[PDB]
Amino acid sequence: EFNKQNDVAPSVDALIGNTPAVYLRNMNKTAATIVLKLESENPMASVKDRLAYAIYDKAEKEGKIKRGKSVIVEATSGNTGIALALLGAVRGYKVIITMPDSMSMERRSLLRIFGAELILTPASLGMKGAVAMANRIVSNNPDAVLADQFCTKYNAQIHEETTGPEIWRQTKGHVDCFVAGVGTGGTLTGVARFLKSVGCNANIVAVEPQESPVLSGGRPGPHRIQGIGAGFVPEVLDRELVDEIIQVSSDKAIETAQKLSRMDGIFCGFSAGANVFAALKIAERPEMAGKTIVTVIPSFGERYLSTALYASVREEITSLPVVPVSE
Amino acid sequence: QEFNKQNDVAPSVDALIGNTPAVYLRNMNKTAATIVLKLESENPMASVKDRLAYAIYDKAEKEGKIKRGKSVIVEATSGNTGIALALLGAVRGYKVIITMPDSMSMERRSLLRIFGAELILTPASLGMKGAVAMANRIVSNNPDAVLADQFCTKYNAQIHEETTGPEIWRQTKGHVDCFVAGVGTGGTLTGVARFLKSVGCNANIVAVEPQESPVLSGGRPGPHRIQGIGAGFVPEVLDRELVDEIIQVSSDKAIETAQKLSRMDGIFCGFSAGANVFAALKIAERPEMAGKTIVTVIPSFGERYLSTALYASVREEITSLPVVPVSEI
Ligand SMILES: *Cc1c(COP(=O)(O)O)cnc(C)c1O
Ligand SMILES: *Cc1c(COP(=O)(O)O)cnc(C)c1O
Ligand SMILES: [Cl-]
Repeated sequence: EFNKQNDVAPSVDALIGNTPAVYLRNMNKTAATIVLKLESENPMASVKDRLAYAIYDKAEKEGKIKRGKSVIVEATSGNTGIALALLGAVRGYKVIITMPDSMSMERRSLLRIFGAELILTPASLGMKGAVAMANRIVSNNPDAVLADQFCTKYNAQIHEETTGPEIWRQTKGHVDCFVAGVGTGGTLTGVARFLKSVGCNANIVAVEPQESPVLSGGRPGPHRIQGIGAGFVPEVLDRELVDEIIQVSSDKAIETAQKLSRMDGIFCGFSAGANVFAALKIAERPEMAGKTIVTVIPSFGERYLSTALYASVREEITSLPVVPVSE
Repeated sequence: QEFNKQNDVAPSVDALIGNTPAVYLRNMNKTAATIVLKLESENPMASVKDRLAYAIYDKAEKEGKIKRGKSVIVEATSGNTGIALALLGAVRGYKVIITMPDSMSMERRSLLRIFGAELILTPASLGMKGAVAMANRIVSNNPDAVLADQFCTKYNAQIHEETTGPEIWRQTKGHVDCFVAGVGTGGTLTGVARFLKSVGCNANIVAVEPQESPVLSGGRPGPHRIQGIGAGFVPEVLDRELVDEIIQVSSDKAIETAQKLSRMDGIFCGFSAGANVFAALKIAERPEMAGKTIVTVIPSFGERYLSTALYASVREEITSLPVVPVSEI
């Protein structure tokens, strides 16, 4: 009996989740239906808003942190720190985020606009170095807690309680396959568990980068698909629930993102491109005719505008004429 | 089963426009008034203008004034109206041409091209008067071109009287003592106002303009930093007879307010939201507004304004920053 279109929210943390879903319209010329769950429509434009919500809300409820006193600490060069910052501002906690020096001014402003404290580590050390400084500050201060996004039990829990039930209602009980990229793995896992709760046997599909195919027989590498494919198996990912793995090149991911905008009005990030690519691969399978596939759009595209994802679109806008003496 | 975003699957992105959330302003409000913020920032391309694009396309199609694949939508705009018109072009299968001056950033031109809009750069020297003239030129050359016409169109206020107004009425359960909003085209103000008079609500209707360009108060058009409002003239769309009062807000008071909205309430938004909230808070201090409900609009999400004046001060802090030394393991 909280409805965002019908009611006034008490505060912005109440606007987390209950995200829309949209049929994939033009790009789908298969006989499968594809539902896109738009996590991009969360308040700070990331699925990670659900995770920050869970950490703060569940830690508070298990007496494990308190307003004014607690200090939330994380090493994150992505959206999790934005979301932690956001909920810090709303709920009255000091937040410290640790990240490599290579991060853009846009991604550091996003933290500091919410009052978070930054502490930067040298680029060559990367994320192992940030992880390092995070643990250092956490055990030095009696008031610090590490969020612990990759190992926390709050991660899959929140998706089993929110994202799952929502998709189930939104599709009215028709989900024949659920496809999602694995970052922390909480989205895939949390949703899968919900579907097993209600006796739905939808095929569960993980999506990984080709340039880092860790959930298969493959070694960690670099890839440009921000938010998924972290170079290991997360503790949070329940592997037994996963029926199938689909690898996507960065290139097939960027193509797909760019078409999503041009063809369907769905402005999103790299991970979204991968997920939809995977969805559409699955939809072309002959046994999937008349079935429903659900995937996730995890982030809105605006954060990724000055990145490889829209490099080709930035080619075409320079290479354009001014005009001079016409009126 | 009218459309509910939380419980339904939209047929396409245009069906997700409108039905935006509302949130009470909590920490920044040191008054005895309640302040409701209508979050137009939560539209699909993150501004209020998505409602206007929807209206133009949807009403023009229904009056036979345009046809898919045939008709070409044209507008001169260096702001969010262009993004919305682009978006709906992509979704509904129309060609869009946007004219703007050459001074526009690669970020703001990407946002258009990503939807396959056509761009036409006019010279920065001539600014917007120059873009406006090109747009009219293209429209008179091409029998299938249509000017979106954001400042003059009947569609603009209509959509706010049919959607924005009714939504606010349901969300506030009929408690609206004042509606305050910045005037770009004037359609949000006017459309909501008309709706409130339709249901017999006599809320005080408040326009907000930039202090440095106080045209609705008889000052002269001037420069200001408050993207979205203060066009430098009175739009035909604006019904001034419905407006009870005008409040001016400095660019600087608009920036401070937007920065606090983030820091203090988690509401990440642009300059015009800053202005609106500031104005709402000025009204809320009035003694006669004690225990009354003031509604305003957050028109756009903040991420588009990250490399602008709005967050310049915050970008100071993050560039002059320590790394830490040889001191990890
Ligand atoms: C976190 C993240 C995901 C993956 O979701 P998990 O909860 O980690 O499975 C996908 N892409 C982006 C953009 C992310 O921010
Ligand atoms: C256009 C717009 C407004 C003004 O709304 P109107 O309905 O056009 O008066 C305010 N701020 C921003 C950012 C907008 O894009
Ligand atoms: Cl006053």
